[PDB]
Amino acid sequence: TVTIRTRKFMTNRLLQRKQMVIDVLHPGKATVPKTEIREKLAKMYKTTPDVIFVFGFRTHFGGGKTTGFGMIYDSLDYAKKNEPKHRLARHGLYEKKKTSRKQRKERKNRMKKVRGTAKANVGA
Amino acid sequence: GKCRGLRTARKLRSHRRDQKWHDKQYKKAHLGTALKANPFGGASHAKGIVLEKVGVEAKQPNSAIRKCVRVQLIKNGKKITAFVPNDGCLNFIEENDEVLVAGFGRKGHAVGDIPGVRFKVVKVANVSLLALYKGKKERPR
Amino acid sequence: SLARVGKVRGQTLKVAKQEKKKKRTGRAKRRMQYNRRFVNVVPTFGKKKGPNANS
Amino acid sequence: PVARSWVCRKTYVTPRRPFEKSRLDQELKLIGEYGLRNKREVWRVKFTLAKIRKAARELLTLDEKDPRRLFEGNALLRRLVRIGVLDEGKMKLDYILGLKIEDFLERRLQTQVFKLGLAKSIHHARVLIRQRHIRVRKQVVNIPSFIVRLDSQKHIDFSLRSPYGGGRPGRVKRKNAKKGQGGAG
RNA sequence: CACGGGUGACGGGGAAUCAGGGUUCGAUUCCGGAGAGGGAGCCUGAGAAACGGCUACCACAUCCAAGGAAGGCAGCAGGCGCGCAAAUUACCCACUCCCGACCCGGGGAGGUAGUGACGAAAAAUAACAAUACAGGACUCUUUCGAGGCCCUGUAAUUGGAAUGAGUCCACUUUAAAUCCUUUAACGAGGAUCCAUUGGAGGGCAAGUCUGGUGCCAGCAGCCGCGGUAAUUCCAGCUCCAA
Ligand SMILES: [Mg+2]
Ligand SMILES: [Mg+2]
Ligand SMILES: [Mg+2]
Ligand SMILES: [Mg+2]
Ligand SMILES: [Mg+2]
Ligand SMILES: [Mg+2]
Ligand SMILES: [Mg+2]
Ligand SMILES: [Mg+2]
Ligand SMILES: [Mg+2]
Ligand SMILES: [Mg+2]
Ligand SMILES: [Mg+2]
Ligand SMILES: [Mg+2]
Ligand SMILES: [Mg+2]
Ligand SMILES: [Mg+2]
Ligand SMILES: [Mg+2]
Ligand SMILES: [Mg+2]
Ligand SMILES: [Mg+2]
Ligand SMILES: [Mg+2]
Repeated sequence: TVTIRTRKFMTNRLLQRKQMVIDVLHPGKATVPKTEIREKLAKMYKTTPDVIFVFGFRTHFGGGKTTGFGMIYDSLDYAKKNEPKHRLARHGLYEKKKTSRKQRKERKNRMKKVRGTAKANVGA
Repeated sequence: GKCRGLRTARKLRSHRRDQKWHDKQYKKAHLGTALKANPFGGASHAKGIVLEKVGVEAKQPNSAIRKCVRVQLIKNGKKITAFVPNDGCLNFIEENDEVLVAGFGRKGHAVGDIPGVRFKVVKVANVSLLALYKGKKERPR
Repeated sequence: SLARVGKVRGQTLKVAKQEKKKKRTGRAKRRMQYNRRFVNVVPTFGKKKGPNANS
Repeated sequence: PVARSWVCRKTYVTPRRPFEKSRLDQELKLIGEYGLRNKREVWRVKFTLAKIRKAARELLTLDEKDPRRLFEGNALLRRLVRIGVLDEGKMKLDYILGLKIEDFLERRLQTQVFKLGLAKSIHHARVLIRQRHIRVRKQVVNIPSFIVRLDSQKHIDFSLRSPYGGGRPGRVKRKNAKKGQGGAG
């Protein structure tokens, strides 16, 4: 009962992708997840769901319509070439480091104090 | 206007600029003598330390004993006969306490039965006299 | 003298507040106000009595 | 320097005299007639009426065959026709001054639901608006201040997610059915 | 109207009140100016008399083995003091851009969250049906009374019907979260899931009600009220303004 339509279709050869605004109609249930969005776009466009990246859903009032954006790359190599690392880490092919920002600033200001090769020996 | 020439702008402007100073509100607002004589110093509220409680006799026909407080300010050190507004609220005010002092709504003027009192008390030791009168809060002891 | 502070407030009789059905509020209060003003009463001769008028 | 609007405007203006008996009489009759929530609901429609009448006076003070006057007059007549207070044959900038708070309150969605008759009373219509039983062009309206356009007047009906419409029953009906089945066995 | 003085005066676009005219404010996110406790001087560099650059003096202040060394939060958070008066010692470069040898790094600029009743916009705290009653356009009846095609309101009388506020799995949101919207399951009859703030002599809407006080307490922005029957105090009820 979930229906996906596409608006504002555009082909970016300079980004090697497709792009459209996704309109999801889901009467009788909640907001459907992005995995089901990628699966239904995959069975719509006859491609693998690995290259389909969908983000940014906003649900209208009343509860029968959402608005979201999505892009469909040519390959995963092109997706890793021009796709943000945080939206790659949303799905899990990329994993960012866990070094916290204030501790990185403190380590940088500690390495600023000591001159020489011992800048590496200051950190741990 | 009296001089109705086509180029009497400086005459009309200088005459009005001279005659604005004879207005009571304009001269009080634009001279620093009233702001110096004001104990608040261009302020709406002021905290001050209680030192004694005064029973002020009333004016003509209305005859009563109003209850005032000799408040010494913090920002200037000036002394104010501040007024205790509600009934039975002098007992809440003890000696050597910080109380909040506001006006009475006539913009620095003695009001009604009370001679020589311009200001009143709002809060008593960070506890409001309105809540002390209504019975909502308690004096911190 | 300052000995008579709170005299009448001390010596009045402490009357307890009567328990009462809670009043309707907002649009329902203004609707009930309109109903008790206009649609209930009729135009009568003489001077019309006030809302809180009693005898 | 932060990136935000800081643009706001008071939609209502309080009157100059607070305790006019005739003014309170008129506003009380308006609230009791069209089912309003407070005096601010009168005052904001009065202030929008003041805006429209001030624009109308500013157009009538302009000269005839002025391009700004003709453009703003045609635009304001188009706005009055599309909100449906002024008639499509009556549209002339001299007739804007003869317009009234009652005809502005006639286009309230609460009043339009009451005139279409799907609700019993005006405040019952306001209860339906608050409880989200009605929709306008497949869009649920929760707020009774919806200025219904003349083009979108005929599309007012019950919403799909509503027990008064074609949907699931409410909490009271479900609880009564569950208690009945529990008492039966 | 020079010069001098004061400014509780950075200037402007602009803000409020506004008929038409004016009056007051503008430190405040945009443009330009000035400054980094007070002045003064200089290196580097295209661009500084730069202060998260130095060099001296004054005020303040740290360590010392008493020879000496080091400082500038009117940056972001936060602490003291001053006050009538004003927020978290948070998360992140993902949005906007800036800089660098630069697609990769950095940014307390900035973005997002925590406090927030400065303020602005929308806006819950009930509605319906049935009984008793109190009445209005008809018919009938001299009035009293009666039938309901039409009604309107009231009463801790009864009845189910509908929903949030909250609780809470799950998506969505987001750099990662939070909130909004969606969505199962709970969740309302004194729907105790209880709306207050001021007043009731006049101005100014709204009791010559009841009890106490007796020019005392107090009320009162103005006139005035209280001197033992207070429409003005203190309490209850009722009503009025939002
Ligand atoms: Mg007198
Ligand atoms: Mg100066
Ligand atoms: Mg200055
Ligand atoms: Mg300025
Ligand atoms: Mg400088
Ligand atoms: Mg400083
Ligand atoms: Mg310098
Ligand atoms: Mg600094
Ligand atoms: Mg700097
Ligand atoms: Mg404040
Ligand atoms: Mg960035
Ligand atoms: Mg980068
Ligand atoms: Mg900042
Ligand atoms: Mg409530
Ligand atoms: Mg009273
Ligand atoms: Mg009065
Ligand atoms: Mg009156
Ligand atoms: Mg009075």
